[PDB]
Amino acid sequence: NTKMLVFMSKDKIKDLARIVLDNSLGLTEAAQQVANVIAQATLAPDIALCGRMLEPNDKDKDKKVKWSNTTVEAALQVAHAISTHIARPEIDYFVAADDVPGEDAGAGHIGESMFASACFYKYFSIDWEQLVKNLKGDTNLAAHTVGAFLLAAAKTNPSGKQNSFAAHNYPDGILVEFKNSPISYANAF
Amino acid sequence: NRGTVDFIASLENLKEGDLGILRKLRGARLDEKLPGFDLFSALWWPLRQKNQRAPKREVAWLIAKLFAEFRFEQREGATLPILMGGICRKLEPKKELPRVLARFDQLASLDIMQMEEPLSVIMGILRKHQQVCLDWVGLTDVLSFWEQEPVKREWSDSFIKAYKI
Amino acid sequence: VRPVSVVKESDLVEQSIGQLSNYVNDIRLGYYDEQSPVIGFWFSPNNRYPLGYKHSKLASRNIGNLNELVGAVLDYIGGFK
Amino acid sequence: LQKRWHNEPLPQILPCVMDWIPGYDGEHAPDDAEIHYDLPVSFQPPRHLPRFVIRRELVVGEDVQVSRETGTSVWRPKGTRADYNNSEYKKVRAERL
RNA sequence: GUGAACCGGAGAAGUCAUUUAAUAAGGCCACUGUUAAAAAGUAUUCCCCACGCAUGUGGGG
Repeated sequence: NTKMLVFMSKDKIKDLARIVLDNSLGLTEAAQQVANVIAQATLAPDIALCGRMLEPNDKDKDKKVKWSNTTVEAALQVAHAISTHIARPEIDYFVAADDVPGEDAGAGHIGESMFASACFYKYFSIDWEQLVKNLKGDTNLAAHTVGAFLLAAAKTNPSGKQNSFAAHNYPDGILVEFKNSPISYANAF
Repeated sequence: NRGTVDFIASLENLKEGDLGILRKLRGARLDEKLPGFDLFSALWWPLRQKNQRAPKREVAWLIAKLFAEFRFEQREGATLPILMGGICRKLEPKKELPRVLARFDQLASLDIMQMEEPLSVIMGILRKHQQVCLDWVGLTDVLSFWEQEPVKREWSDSFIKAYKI
Repeated sequence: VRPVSVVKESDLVEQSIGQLSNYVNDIRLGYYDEQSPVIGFWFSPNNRYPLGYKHSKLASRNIGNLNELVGAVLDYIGGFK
Repeated sequence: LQKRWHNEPLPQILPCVMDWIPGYDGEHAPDDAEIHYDLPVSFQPPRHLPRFVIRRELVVGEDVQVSRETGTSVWRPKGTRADYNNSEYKKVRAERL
């Protein structure tokens, strides 16, 4: 496998395959074409808001393989989600029962998991101009991305231990603002 | 000296969090900031159990803190006096050379407990000229037997040999 | 014959006394056989420095006052007081 | 020849200064024989007479074997030891507990 | 009890007076610790000491 992760649009990957599909191209030229198609394939709503930072290896790379611009400026500024009160972490003793009777009692496994409950405050910030510029001037795709992001962030939860806690709650207060300078109301808490 | 080699290799294997933990503890004792004590105990204790020899606790602590502040790739054949002489030779021979040589010669007068800042200025001069290597194993071995006269004699002689050529 | 070189774990006097003890031990293991016993007394103020701790009693006595050593030597040589 | 500390080198040619012996056949000494004035008679009115003395040499190893130094070292303070596996400490700790 | 024995190189002294290391600076850029679980359990409690046909009571760890 690759030593480092590569972020790229899916729709261009077939073109990548074509670079390997041609047996008339030398290895250096094919590598340069692969570098070009990897560096240029950034038109996707995914990267648009999350950006990218790709650093090809220098101790291993062959010479004559130049690289174009790979960094993508982000358009999302998600802050960490923090509770609005003093946290109260709790422990949870658990065992693993054995279905077959034995000479001794209990058996299985013994453990102490952890859990907590809180009321959180969340922050999202989308720079409209940077998002539009990142999508190469498309406005319909930017509006679709904004609407899908609002609907997703309004109605999704992280999938951490949902098979045993199932905290599928919904938010009960949302403030949507359109300003020129980003501001945070986390100082209320 | 295999214990010193294992100590230095374990120091290179460290991640960035405990490296920052050690970086924040420069100039400090061992009795405060418990994560530093726990990390140093985890680093140093397995050496004594398997290997009969082990570097001294003060020397090991000083080496760990200096490595945290002045991260250098460990390479055999890059002892501190040789690099210091190579730096000193490409200097003005009237004013800068006596000052830097005085800062170097201050080192061979103290004990282990007071060598931190006089070594840190030396590593700062090294980092100023963009070094990429340092013999931590040889420096640790020399610092262990710092009270033997031939050790200091060979230290000074190696510095003069590198300076002269 | 080997000059005394100081270490952080000892003094100049301590190392000299220790080297004297080592030489006395080596020569007691050598020439001075059981032909005649050798009687010696060792003195340091208030037992400041021991000459050969234990070491099969290299020194026959350990003294912590000058008057006691003078009296011991006098009592050996004639028993006079 | 008895050696001092292990690093110390040794002289390679050992001069011997010995009295000249006539043997009653070689009645006349060689020209290298030199006169020293240390043949005593008395001590309170000190009186000396000369004597013919010659000087030869010896080679170490061929003529005199280098002896080995006795068991000795420069005195160092005892750095003690360390051992827990030791059963005596393994029982001393039980007595303490 | 030795070209030896008996056998001080000693007395006097302040290295002093003067001084800013000053001027310029971003460590930046990318990231799900995720996956499985009853705190339940009667068939001999680990030990001292008073009586009994009880199919055990009392006190001590």
